[PDB]
Amino acid sequence: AGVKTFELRTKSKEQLESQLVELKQELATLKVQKLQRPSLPRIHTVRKNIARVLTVINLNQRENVRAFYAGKKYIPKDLRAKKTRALRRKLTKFEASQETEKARKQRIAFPQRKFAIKA
Amino acid sequence: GKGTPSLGKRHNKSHTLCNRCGRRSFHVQKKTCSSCGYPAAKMRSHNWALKAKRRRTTGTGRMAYLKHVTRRFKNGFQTGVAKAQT
Amino acid sequence: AMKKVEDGNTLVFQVDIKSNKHQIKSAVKELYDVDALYVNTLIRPNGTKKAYIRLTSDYDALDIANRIGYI
Amino acid sequence: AISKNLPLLNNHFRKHWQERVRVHFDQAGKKASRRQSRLRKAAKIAPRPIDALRPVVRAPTVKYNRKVRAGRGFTLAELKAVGIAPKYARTIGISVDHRR
Amino acid sequence: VAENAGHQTSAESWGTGRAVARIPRVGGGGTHRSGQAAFGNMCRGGRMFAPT
Amino acid sequence: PSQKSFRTKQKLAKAQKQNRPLPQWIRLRTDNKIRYNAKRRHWRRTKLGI
RNA sequence: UUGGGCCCGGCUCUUGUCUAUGUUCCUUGGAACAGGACGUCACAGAGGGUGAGAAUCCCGUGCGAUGAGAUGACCCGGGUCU
RNA sequence: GCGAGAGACCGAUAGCGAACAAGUACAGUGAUGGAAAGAUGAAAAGAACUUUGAAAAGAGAGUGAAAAAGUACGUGAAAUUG
RNA sequence: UGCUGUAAAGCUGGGUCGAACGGCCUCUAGUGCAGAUCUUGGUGGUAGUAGCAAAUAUUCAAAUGAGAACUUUGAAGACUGAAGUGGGGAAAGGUUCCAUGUCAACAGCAGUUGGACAUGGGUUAGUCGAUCCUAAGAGAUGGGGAAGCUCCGUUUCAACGUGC
RNA sequence: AAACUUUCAACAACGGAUCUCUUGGUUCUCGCAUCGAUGAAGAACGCAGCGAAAUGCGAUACGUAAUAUGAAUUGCAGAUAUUCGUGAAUCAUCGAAUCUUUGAACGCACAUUGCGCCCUCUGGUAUUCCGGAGGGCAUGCCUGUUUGAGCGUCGUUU
Ligand SMILES: [Zn+2]
Repeated sequence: AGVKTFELRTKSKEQLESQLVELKQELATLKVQKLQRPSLPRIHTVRKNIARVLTVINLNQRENVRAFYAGKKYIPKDLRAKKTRALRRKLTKFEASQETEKARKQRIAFPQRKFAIKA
Repeated sequence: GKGTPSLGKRHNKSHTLCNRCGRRSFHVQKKTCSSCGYPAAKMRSHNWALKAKRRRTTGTGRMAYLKHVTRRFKNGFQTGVAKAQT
Repeated sequence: AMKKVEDGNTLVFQVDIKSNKHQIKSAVKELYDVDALYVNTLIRPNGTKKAYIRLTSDYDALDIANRIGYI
Repeated sequence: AISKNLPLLNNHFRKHWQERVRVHFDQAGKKASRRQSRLRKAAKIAPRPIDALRPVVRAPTVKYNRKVRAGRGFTLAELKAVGIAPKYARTIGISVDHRR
Repeated sequence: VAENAGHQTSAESWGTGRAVARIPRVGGGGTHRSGQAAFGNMCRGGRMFAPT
Repeated sequence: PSQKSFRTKQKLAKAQKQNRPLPQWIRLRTDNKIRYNAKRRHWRRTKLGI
């Protein structure tokens, strides 16, 4: 099952880099042993361990960028919403709710009334 | 001598592999693919060739990104992460 | 491949298809701490890249191979 | 091609008509879904009625002078007589027709 | 039945003079389908008579 | 020929790797219908058309 | 005659979880899901599976109950502040 | 396209070309063309072992409800043949 | 195995087989085949027949092997006869290369042999090529046509240096 | 008289009809509105302990994270794998990522794995040469910023 993610996420950047290289040399050691076994299922465990560490390294590095760009007007396009191309071209709620002062006066002056019949 | 004797002189390919569709239909001298129309921006496709659309169209490949558009649409194109249940 | 370890002072490696002789020379310096006299590369009929890395007289290829542990 | 004492027919089927045949298999489904739309709309706005009040008008032409049917909207004069502004009238379920 | 069932072929009759019936046949070569009859209600793989 | 392009040689490498018989332990899997590799190719019989 | 924003509901959507009664007897059969006896449940006797035609063996079905997540200037029912 | 529910529809030469690793194998310089191919058994229990044979196989035996089910597998018609 | 019906057909005895199926009153249709140089599949007679006859030519022994006209080795006899049946390459092929094993299919006889089958191994460049140059030509750009797909033009009615 | 030929029956062949099935098709109905320069559809090449294809994925490669769930996977093997538990398996779910070479495909080019140039860091005694890592350099058009051109033209000073 390999290493466990929540331990990796409590580590710093420099610790993760040390464990990454420590796992990579161990994977290289196994591929040398594969020349003689040749069946060696532990290779599978190490390869997925390298994946987990690389994932934690990336996800930690990405949230540091998110904090750097919180509330800014312009942020990197990979940090923007990725809904669909058409939904990004669509008018925002503020833009779609924009209303001329003439139209605002009419809607306020004549709202849809509530009424009933036969009384 | 237009049969067997002439068939022995076939060693100069008219077509090579196309970069866009990988089909061996790229005309070397014309620099055009007779299959997909490369290097034109549009793909070559005709309404008089309906079986040819079947061979190369959406769904005949991986659909690696369109696979999940329905899944993302069904959840309203969420942002963020899932929460752990209390 | 193992005949080149003794007779040629050469280590034979499988290498990434995209790497050039400059990177392979640097790579063996980091991984096994050994200097390459030359790197001869080759792309195999099965599509992988093979490198022949001959070491300088400072290093013994047989000693290095036992360090790596494939002999 | 022309035989016996039969009526001469005008069957206009010399075009590719088989590509434009519309069979209304969905008549029952359309009826049911139309009722569902009507129910949803009624329930949204209750107790306010679903229909605006329509006037009564004379059908045009010499053939339909006798019949009287539902119009589109009360004229500005008719709303003037009962003292309802047309802008206001549209908000209380009374339909307005500036053209009549 | 499907509107094009039995009609997804480019078959042409070989005509006469080739010692085979004048039914349309599949062209090309290299598959066993080549030279086989097509489009007929009597043919394997053709379309039925008066499709529903 | 001897003088070939890298793109050509990359296609020939894949053509060989696909030209192997079926590994036998796959016949032993439950609900298995494959009896042999039906996409074998001989160099003299069918050309790659590359 | 009358503005706006937030907070909870409702309505719409998605989805999680939970539910009745024989595997009783005899014969045939490799196997009972078959025949016969006695039954039981039924807002469930649709369907599927299980070594042959299974409501009652299993999943479901029917009945609903209760969570969670959305979504809506352009739906309303309320608070609350302006 | 996405997701559902159905039928006096077809039932493997039918129904989509495709119930199968089907737009696959294969053909063509190319545009394009384009198949065939479902079913042991409930369960591989897929025949241990002996014998003849160089071997393939055979004869015994064995498993199985059935080998008049042996993967050249349900039934097994006709042409044709011993 | 018979019976019934003028018939279309129906029913039955025996054998085989293993999961559904019929009668009657109605409904409905992609509903009845001997033919279409019909379609697809299969199988015959012909028939153990035609044939397997170009390229001078093979023979003896040993080994291997269950088995040798055909494999290997030796001895011999031959031929290609340097514009070759020699030794290399370009195009094309794509692992056919080499070793080990092996003979179900293929090598129109055979097969212990093989370009077959199975498992592995194998292609090393500063100097050889590509890469660069321009040729016949192809073809962006600025522009000008064309509803448009695109067409012309190649420095062109251009403010043209990713200058040194 | 045998043989042979022909017919018939039994048995055995050849062959795959018939019969019964059926995770497929076909038609009708209902609901929905969601591809792409934030790089799509498609292609190529790769990736598993033992895989050719199909299916899945991209050098984090039959997958990583997260959420839910709650003991498997299975042809074989094997844990530096797990069981009253941050815990087996799971495209169950899925909101965070990875996403080779390409492709509208975008530095130029492309029958080449060809040729550049800029910035930062780095190795070789180096601002210039060679190598490495990372980040960049398409086109049309729009808004704006900056630097400009033109006796197009305005005011002043000769
Ligand atoms: Zn192409």
